[PDB]
Amino acid sequence: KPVWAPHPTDGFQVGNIVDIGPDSLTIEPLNQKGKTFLALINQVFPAEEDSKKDVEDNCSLMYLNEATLLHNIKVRYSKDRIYTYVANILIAVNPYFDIPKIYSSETIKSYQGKSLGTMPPHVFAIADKAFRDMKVLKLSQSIIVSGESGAGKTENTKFVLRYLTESYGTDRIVEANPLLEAFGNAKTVRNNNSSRFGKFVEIHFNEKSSVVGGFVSHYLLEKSRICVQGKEERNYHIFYRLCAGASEDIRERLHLSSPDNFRYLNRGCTRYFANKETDKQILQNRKSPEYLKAGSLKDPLLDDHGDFIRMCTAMKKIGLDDEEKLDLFRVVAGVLHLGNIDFEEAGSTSGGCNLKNKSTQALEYCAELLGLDQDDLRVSLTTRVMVIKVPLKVEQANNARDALAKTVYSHLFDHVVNRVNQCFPFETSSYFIGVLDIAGFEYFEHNSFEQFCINYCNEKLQQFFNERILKEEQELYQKEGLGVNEVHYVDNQDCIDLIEARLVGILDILDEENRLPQPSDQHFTSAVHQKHKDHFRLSIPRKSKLAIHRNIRDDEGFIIRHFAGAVCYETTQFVEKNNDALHMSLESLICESRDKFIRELFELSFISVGNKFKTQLNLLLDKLRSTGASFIRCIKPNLKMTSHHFEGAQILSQLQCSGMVSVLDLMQGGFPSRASFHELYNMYKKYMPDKLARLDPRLFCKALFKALGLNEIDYKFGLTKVFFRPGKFAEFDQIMKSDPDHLAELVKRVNHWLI
Ligand SMILES: Nc1ncnc2c1ncn2[C@@H]1O[C@H](COP(=O)(O)OP(=O)(O)O)[C@@H](O)[C@H]1O
Ligand SMILES: [Mg+2]
Repeated sequence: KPVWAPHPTDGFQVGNIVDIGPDSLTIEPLNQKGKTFLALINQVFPAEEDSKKDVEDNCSLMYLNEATLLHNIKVRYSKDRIYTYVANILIAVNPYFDIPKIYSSETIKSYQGKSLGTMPPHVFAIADKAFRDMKVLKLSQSIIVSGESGAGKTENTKFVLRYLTESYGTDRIVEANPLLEAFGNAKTVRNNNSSRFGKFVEIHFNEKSSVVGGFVSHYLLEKSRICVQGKEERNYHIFYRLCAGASEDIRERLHLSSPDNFRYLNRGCTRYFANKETDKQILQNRKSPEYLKAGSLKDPLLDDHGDFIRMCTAMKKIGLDDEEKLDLFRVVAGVLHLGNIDFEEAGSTSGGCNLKNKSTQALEYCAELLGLDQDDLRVSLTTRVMVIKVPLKVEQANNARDALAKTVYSHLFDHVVNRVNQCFPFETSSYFIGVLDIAGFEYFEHNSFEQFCINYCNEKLQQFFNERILKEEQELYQKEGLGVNEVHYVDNQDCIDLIEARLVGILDILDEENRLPQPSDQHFTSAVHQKHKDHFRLSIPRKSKLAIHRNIRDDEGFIIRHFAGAVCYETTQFVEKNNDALHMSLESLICESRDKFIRELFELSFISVGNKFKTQLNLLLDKLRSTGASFIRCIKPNLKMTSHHFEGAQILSQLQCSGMVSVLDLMQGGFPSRASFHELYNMYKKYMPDKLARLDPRLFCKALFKALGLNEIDYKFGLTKVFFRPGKFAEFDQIMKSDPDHLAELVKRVNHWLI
């Protein structure tokens, strides 16, 4: 009798239907006799009879729908059970605090070799199932960890890596994380430890299924962050870890000071993450005036001083020598000092510029740290070669300085990722388990090239999700004659082609612009609109429903009609953001550095960022399409980074946008485990007496399952394979186990049953 009906902030609320009208149901909220509200018929769902129970697999619910799924994960979350299955897919709700012992070495050991469902839902069980599938099927595997910014993708990715290396090893793969996060993570409004690059981490195994090494692929490091941030955000953690934690000897060698002293840090938040203890370990000369007034930033995970110490320990553990450590820090400090080089107008018509007299020290420190001559650096930032050496305007000098900073830092990040790969190499491997941790679809008031690339990535990955979860799965069910109700989808190749098609795609049109004598963002934007006037996925910014886009000219942006939502991209800076290469004069200044480390970072100048990413993404998709896939859907419970605060409407929105709601019936009515009658019969054959061997493979399988007490609630026979339903992984694993004693025992049971 009680049903779930909409609620503005909780998503759904309990009530009883008291009336029906055209396209409406009248709902009486539970225990509020007399009070009523209207709800659309299609927005009212049946509720589970027992409101207090919780199930480990949502497929176990009598009435699985968006409302009962939300309630089940809510009840579990209230009891610190953050992990729940939907058959073999895992839902992980971010707790925003450390739940005691759930990631301990004892917990890790408890998950080893256990069938899904034998143990409580956990990220370790997804990792173990991928390992078991890898070993049994002799097929590499991918674990895709998805969700909103701050949902827990990076934390769950780290739990998977720790589980696999601790269980199936003979520590560097785990130890590499603090190093990569130092250079590629930063505080954003949505996450204090936001990943500003995407990654695919592979753990490689030998023929005995033991760890031999790893490989990290990195994507789209955010360059804009290097030079300026929003007042509540920070630059990359490394800058603050260095300022908070460096010894006075290092501070002096690098000419470091409190973060408020650097243009590249001082528009963002200049405070450190610290607690009462670590704040006393940070020296007074590292603290900005805002830190001394407002106090430290608080986080349960991050600690700038503590993290610097842990990073140095990680560097030692991985084999990074003390010399390489200082080489990395010198580049980081060189980029900070570069940012302090300021310019002033020069010329009777302000056509040129000069370094401000106050910037003399910054020029000196920067040149010293980057191994450059002060004069060549000053000249390269204030003039342009076209031979002919002409003055730059102040705005152009600021751009040249910032371009050099962004390129040096991005090359340093490429160096760090490569150095980490060199710490766990392998000459050969039989298979791998790869973990994908990349940002999904996102949009803000202002969307630029960074959002354009991430949303393009999302179109391609969404297509992979559709092809694997819906297309391939249902084609198997249909071919096998299973009669599973079909879930349809609309393919997005038209959106992918708009962005990436050769010659006509937006990325190619943008590259065309970078190669022109006088590149222009406006010329690029007009070329897109002119080429794609008939494309239903593209529109001018004036077509938008929002007031913020009313002033955007046709050549100043474009709208992409992604199925996830229409996004208006402002095209200013698309041409500059699309170039990974430095101008020839800055490139030569940096390639000719006195410092070997600097020359080694760099060992018409144009490298397409868009097409570099397209090639990388295609290599990633080649790997995903050729491996088995497991999915973890991370959920962010609130926008306040707080524990025990479940925002039902926000969580419901994520469950809907992720596509999880659209597949609930397909997963519940699906068959995640299967084997052919032939492979089963062939495995048992040698143990069979004649009476069993004489049976056709399908008939032997039927006798085996009946003897073991299995029924239609556990399995269904297809044309060539047996299929096991959700919540039947343990039963399937028993049938599949190839140990001679185990096979002989099951045959003994079948022989006894048959009599
Ligand atoms: N299972 C977890 N246990 C403890 N804290 C967690 C857990 N998952 C996430 N967090 C917290 O949430 C923050 C954001 O998680 P994160 O993995 O960085 O998000 P994402 O990578 O999806 O942007 C973490 O820095 C941490 O404070
Ligand atoms: Mg992350």
